[PDB]
Amino acid sequence: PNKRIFQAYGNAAALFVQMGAYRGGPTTFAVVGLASKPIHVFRLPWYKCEWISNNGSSIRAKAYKMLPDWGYGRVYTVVVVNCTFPVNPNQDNAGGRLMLNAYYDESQRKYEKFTALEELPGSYNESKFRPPYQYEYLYCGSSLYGNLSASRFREWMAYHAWFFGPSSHFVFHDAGGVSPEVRAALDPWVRAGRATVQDIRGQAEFDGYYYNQFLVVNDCLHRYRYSANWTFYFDVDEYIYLPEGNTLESVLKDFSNYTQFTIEQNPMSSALCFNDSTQDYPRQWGFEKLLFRESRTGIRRDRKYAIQAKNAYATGVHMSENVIGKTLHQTETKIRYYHYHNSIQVPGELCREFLPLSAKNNVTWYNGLPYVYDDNMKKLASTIKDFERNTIGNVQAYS
Amino acid sequence: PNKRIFQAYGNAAALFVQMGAYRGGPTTFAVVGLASKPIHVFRLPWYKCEWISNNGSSIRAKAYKMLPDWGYGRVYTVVVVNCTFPVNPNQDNAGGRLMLNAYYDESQRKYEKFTALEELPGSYNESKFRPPYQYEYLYCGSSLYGNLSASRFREWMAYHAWFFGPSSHFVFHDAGGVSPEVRAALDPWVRAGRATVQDIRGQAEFDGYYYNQFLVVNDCLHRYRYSANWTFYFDVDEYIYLPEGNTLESVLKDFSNYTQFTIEQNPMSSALCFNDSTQDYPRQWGFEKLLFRESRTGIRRDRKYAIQAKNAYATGVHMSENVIGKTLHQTETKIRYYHYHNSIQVPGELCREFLPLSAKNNVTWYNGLPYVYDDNMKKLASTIKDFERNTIGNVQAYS
Ligand SMILES: *[C@@H]1O[C@H](CO)[C@@H](O[C@@H]2O[C@H](CO)[C@@H](O[C@@H]3O[C@H](CO[C@H]4O[C@H](CO)[C@@H](O)[C@H](O)[C@@H]4O)[C@@H](O)[C@H](O[C@H]4O[C@H](CO)[C@@H](O)[C@H](O)[C@@H]4O[C@H]4O[C@H](CO)[C@@H](O)[C@H](O)[C@@H]4O[C@H]4O[C@H](CO)[C@@H](O)[C@H](O)[C@@H]4O)[C@@H]3O)[C@H](O)[C@H]2NC(C)=O)[C@H](O)[C@H]1NC(C)=O
Ligand SMILES: *[C@@H]1O[C@H](CO)[C@@H](O[C@@H]2O[C@H](CO)[C@@H](O[C@@H]3O[C@H](CO[C@H]4O[C@H](CO)[C@@H](O)[C@H](O)[C@@H]4O)[C@@H](O)[C@H](O[C@H]4O[C@H](CO)[C@@H](O)[C@H](O)[C@@H]4O[C@H]4O[C@H](CO)[C@@H](O)[C@H](O)[C@@H]4O[C@H]4O[C@H](CO)[C@@H](O)[C@H](O)[C@@H]4O)[C@@H]3O)[C@H](O)[C@H]2NC(C)=O)[C@H](O)[C@H]1NC(C)=O
Ligand SMILES: *[C@@H]1O[C@H](CO)[C@@H](O[C@@H]2O[C@H](CO)[C@@H](O)[C@H](O)[C@H]2NC(C)=O)[C@H](O)[C@H]1NC(C)=O
Ligand SMILES: *[C@@H]1O[C@H](CO)[C@@H](O)[C@H](O)[C@H]1NC(C)=O
Ligand SMILES: *[C@@H]1O[C@H](CO)[C@@H](O)[C@H](O)[C@H]1NC(C)=O
Ligand SMILES: *[C@@H]1O[C@H](CO)[C@@H](O)[C@H](O)[C@H]1NC(C)=O
Ligand SMILES: *[C@@H]1O[C@H](CO)[C@@H](O)[C@H](O)[C@H]1NC(C)=O
Ligand SMILES: *[C@@H]1O[C@H](CO)[C@@H](O)[C@H](O)[C@H]1NC(C)=O
Ligand SMILES: *[C@@H]1O[C@H](CO)[C@@H](O)[C@H](O)[C@H]1NC(C)=O
Ligand SMILES: [Mn+2]
Ligand SMILES: [Mn+2]
Repeated sequence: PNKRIFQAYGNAAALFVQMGAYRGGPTTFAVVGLASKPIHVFRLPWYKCEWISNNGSSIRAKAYKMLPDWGYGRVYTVVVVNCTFPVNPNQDNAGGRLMLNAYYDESQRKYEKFTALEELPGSYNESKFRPPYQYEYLYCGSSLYGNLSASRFREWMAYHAWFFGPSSHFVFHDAGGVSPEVRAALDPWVRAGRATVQDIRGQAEFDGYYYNQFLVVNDCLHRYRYSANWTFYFDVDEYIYLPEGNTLESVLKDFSNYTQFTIEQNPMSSALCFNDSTQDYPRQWGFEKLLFRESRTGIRRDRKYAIQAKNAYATGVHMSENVIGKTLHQTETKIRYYHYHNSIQVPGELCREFLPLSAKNNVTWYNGLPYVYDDNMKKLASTIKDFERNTIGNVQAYS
Repeated sequence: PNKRIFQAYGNAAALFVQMGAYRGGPTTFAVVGLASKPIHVFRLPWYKCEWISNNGSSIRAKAYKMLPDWGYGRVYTVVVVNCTFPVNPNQDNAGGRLMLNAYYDESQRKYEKFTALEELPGSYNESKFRPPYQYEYLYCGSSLYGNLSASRFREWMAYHAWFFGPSSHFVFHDAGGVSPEVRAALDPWVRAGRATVQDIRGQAEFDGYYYNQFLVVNDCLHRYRYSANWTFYFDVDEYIYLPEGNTLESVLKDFSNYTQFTIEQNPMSSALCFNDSTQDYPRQWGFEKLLFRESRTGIRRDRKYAIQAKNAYATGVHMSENVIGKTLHQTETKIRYYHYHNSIQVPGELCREFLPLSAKNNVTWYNGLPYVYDDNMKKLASTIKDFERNTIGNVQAYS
């Protein structure tokens, strides 16, 4: 009769979207994902962790979350959910399953209870929670999307496989940017077991509902938490450099006590080149031809960083506020990165202007900004192209 | 394998929660309900409307929403969706249904389509949108919650059936506040066809997630759009008064060219009576005993209002911001309402602090505020108590 029903439709925001769950220790696990944040009502607790072994019983875990993203301006906010136990709930190894009880608020009493990961009988090995690990170094790619130049990927990979050396791996996160031509440029390296391309294209369901680059670096953290002593975070338009008088290990022992440290930026124009009738720029590598560096006395610029994934719990895109140990922001003239800005989505020849010969010595001004000469990367170009041969061969060898 | 699964559970916000849907004219409809307000994402449209005729032919309307509440500070926001067609979509009276689409954002990828109302064959009556209407006056009560005094419903109901005359109807909204004691006080007026009690007790599922009173007033505005010439919004601790020399018709004809007019408040103390042994307080009505109006001047206080719902599109709790035609605020000279504030929950006797007869003529102080003797309402007590007896019989005594 006058009985007013209320009819709810749709799911404007789910409570928790689980992308990955990873064991991050004998006692502590991880669930990286997305959280809708509440409005005007609590959420104590946000989550709860269990472990249901095949023995039937169950133990409770201490559950605390972090918001290593902004935390406003998106429907969801990236959440890292920490489940630490007093005892390893499965070195019994009779099987087990990680639960997660996710609560809307403190007043209503229905919830969501699901499985985050499962461990089958006889699938555990502590020996890889301790040295040795797979690699010394592991590169964490961004969420790849857009129209991306395969030539940059070939050049970036050849360079950084040489930089990080033989015991390094590169992880990439295809969210649509890994075109067939990009693939063909990763193809040599994944054949060699040096690169991994995860398909995160199912992400299109939440595109715009959370911070895409935060979620990727939180998962790459725990999916490969013990895979390498160091885990680097930067983009394929960034190239790690070292002013001369530095080995990668000679800069690593000096930083051996710091679990995370920043890298300062060499912002390079992606258009400035030299006017030269004899330089055949269409067959020069990107960093070999863009020789002009935004060279300004101390203006705060973007960072990247590395981190001992063993000793962290969440991170951001420029550094971590979720670690144990101290950070080293003082790594300026000791390790750098070259950042060719807006070069990867550029279709065609990067050399889109031509400076006079004089620019090599004098400070030239472009787009209201000044630039200088910097052939530090140019100098390394023939070492790389030669290392490319001895590692994967020609790229007219795919490989 | 490394193909990642974005797996989502729970629902922390429906995209739309329908409370009601009504025809507001030969060509126009309104859906009243709750909406989940977006974040960062473009949402345009929020909605669109179609009419699907019984024989399969469709016709979409132009749809626009209105947000009568504040539009921030809650998981949900009150929304009135207006659908207007280029023709009566059920002209031939063959029947059909009003369909509504709710969008999550602009990618317009996923969407929610659902039936808002249905009109059975032959059911469309064009004379219900032409005078005469069912009542002259219609009252829209607020959302009733808490422990309410049945004795006040008796008194308020008696007064206002008298005040509005026979050609008026009263709509109450039961959100848990209508107790069995309150039901019996309303019962003779329900049996007399003068009062309706709607059961809105479902809104407690979403309680704390939107603005409760903003939902009731819009729904009542549209469910009764053409039931009456004037719709009055006020609470049952509030009594419309004509500073006399003014019949209600005479007042309303002076305002007939205005789509809505507001009404200023006489604040009355709910804890304050004569110290008098000749008076028999437990058997006198509230407005008969509480004779002291707060007398501070130039104090802006909440207002109430009346409205010609036929010329209004959405409303609020103190007036509408969505009408055609003008609005009148200088009504102090001929219509007011007495507000017995914090009088409706009070269990037991309202007379709780007593004053000498020197308060009839001086200015009384209590709790920092001043008060003056006002007997306009008490003068009408014996007239109401009669009127009650003549209209609903011998209600029994003692409040
Ligand atoms: C969820 O949250 C919980 C809690 O919030 C997380 O659990 C915590 O995780 C922490 C990091 O994983 C962990 O802290 C580490 O514990 C290690 C093991 O501890 C055992 O040994 C130490 C003695 O070393 C005992 O005191 C302890 O009781 C245990 O028996 C430690 O080894 C770690 O110490 C190192 O890091 C700290 C912090 O920077 C340094 O101050 C310290 O000096 C150690 O530094 C060495 O290692 C770092 C890099 O790891 C180097 O930078 C440094 O130069 C040192 O390197 C030398 O030493 C190593 C040997 O470690 C040697 O091999 C190398 O060659 C060098 O010579 C660290 O303290 C918490 O205990 C743990 N708490 C709980 C309750 O679980 C959980 O992880 C979260 N989950 C997720 C998924 O994130
Ligand atoms: C969804 O939204 C849409 C819009 O976004 C809503 O649609 C709009 O709804 C409006 C409200 O009804 C409507 O406006 C009214 O239209 C009435 C019908 O107009 C038709 O006849 C006239 C001929 O004069 C044509 O010009 C017109 O185009 C149509 O053919 C009008 O009659 C209404 O006018 C009255 O109100 C306005 C505004 O106050 C006055 O300016 C005007 O003078 C009229 O005033 C008389 O009536 C009011 C009370 O209604 C009195 O206050 C006033 O004193 C006058 O009273 C004398 O006259 C009346 C006869 O009208 C008589 O009974 C009385 O005794 C007095 O002698 C008004 O303008 C929009 O046209 C309409 N637009 C569209 C595009 O749809 C829709 O409702 C929404 N739906 C929902 C569900 O919310
Ligand atoms: C609502 O107001 C309308 C408009 O004034 C009333 O209808 C008018 O009534 C008078 C007197 O009975 C007639 O002379 C007019 O011709 C009517 N107008 C129209 C357009 O028909 C109506 O009486 C009021 N509604 C109710 C229920 O009383
Ligand atoms: C890539 O190019 C296509 C067509 O040229 C365009 O539609 C698309 O928006 C581009 N993507 C980006 C990220 O610019
Ligand atoms: C570059 O040099 C060529 C010939 O050497 C000349 O025609 C041209 O004007 C110079 N400048 C630019 C911007 O091409
Ligand atoms: C190494 O780091 C620890 C913090 O984990 C700090 O207490 C200690 O002083 C550091 N040692 C040196 C030599 O900097
Ligand atoms: C009604 O009374 C009960 C106890 O008598 C109390 O718990 C509740 O809060 C009261 N309601 C209101 C609205 O105060
Ligand atoms: C009211 O009057 C009575 C007797 O007239 C007196 O005893 C009492 O103190 C007065 N005040 C109150 C609050 O009852
Ligand atoms: C009546 O209302 C209309 C607005 O709808 C206004 O234009 C007109 O001036 C008003 N008439 C009087 C006499 O106030
Ligand atoms: Mn960049
Ligand atoms: Mn009140």
